[PDB]
Amino acid sequence: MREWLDILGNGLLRKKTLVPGPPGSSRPVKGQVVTVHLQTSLENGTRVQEEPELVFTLGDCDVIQALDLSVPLMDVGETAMVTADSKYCYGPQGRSPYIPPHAALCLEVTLKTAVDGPDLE
Repeated sequence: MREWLDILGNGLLRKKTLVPGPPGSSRPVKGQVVTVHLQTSLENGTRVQEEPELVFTLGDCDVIQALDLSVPLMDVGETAMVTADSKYCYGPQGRSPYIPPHAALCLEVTLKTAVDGPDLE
């Protein structure tokens, strides 16, 4: 009822947060090794490239514009459908021939673990 939960302004990054993140396990501040399950599906079809383990630094030149902007406001244990614009996401400069030029494709961001630097030698 009445559109999706939007971070940018008019549309573009439309992250509808379905499961929030339960009390105790809550959103991380900017400087943590944060881990997501990101499965990519098409605008008019189904799963294009299903990649379940993406570990990365919070607020860093690594992930797409659709992830990095909504990444400081992600409560620990979410399941949230990100309908991202083609210039913000992988589309023309992206991951071809699987992910196409143009078309705003959906990608579900499910937060697994927010860990502050995991040291293992």
